[PDB]
Amino acid sequence: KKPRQKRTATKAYNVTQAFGRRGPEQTQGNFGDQELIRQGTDYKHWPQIAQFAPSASAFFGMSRIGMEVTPSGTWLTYTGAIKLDDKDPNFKDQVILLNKHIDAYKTFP
Amino acid sequence: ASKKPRQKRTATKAYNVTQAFGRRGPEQTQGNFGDQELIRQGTDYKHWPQIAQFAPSASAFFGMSRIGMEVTPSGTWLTYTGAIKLDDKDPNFKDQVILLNKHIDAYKTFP
Repeated sequence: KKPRQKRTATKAYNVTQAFGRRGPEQTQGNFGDQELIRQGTDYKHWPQIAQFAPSASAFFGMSRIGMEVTPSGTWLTYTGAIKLDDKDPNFKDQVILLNKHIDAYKTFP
Repeated sequence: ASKKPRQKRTATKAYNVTQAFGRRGPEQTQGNFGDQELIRQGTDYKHWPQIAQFAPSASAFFGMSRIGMEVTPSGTWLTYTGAIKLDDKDPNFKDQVILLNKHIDAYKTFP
């Protein structure tokens, strides 16, 4: 039922079904290995990924936001960067986990 | 409120958008969203719910976005880009668009 931005992926409604196939196009998402894509927020290390996701206030606070109002459709666009905390004892594990999921689709069979 | 990682911060009247997220401005990775009133008020802005409806859930942030990782002299950064489609068949559509435009780059019109 829900607008795309408010969906929560799970094993019953997975990342592909919720957000489309992972791929190279500007309008496709590129994040997730095979296990994350199948499990969504059921994934065993989801809480470690979700720690980087913005609050509603931070999404509107930190990002560069645009509006593309066209004859074909309107899109709110967003871009930004979130600094990892070097001095967090889990930093090395975070780097590893993010490395596993970013562009992982490139290697799928 | 200020204890939290930046991306989990919640701006309010007591801890405002400038305080939590820095001054609005034109540079990449500097925020550009908010007029004087939203800036002061954060999530106490009367019309915050009509804005927040466009913010993504954590699953959708990682599901919809293009994500990168960049290692620079300033540290390690998780970068992101994406776009959320408005429902142009919703009777509230033009209201929504007016509300978003009112805040996008508002900072250009004041010191």
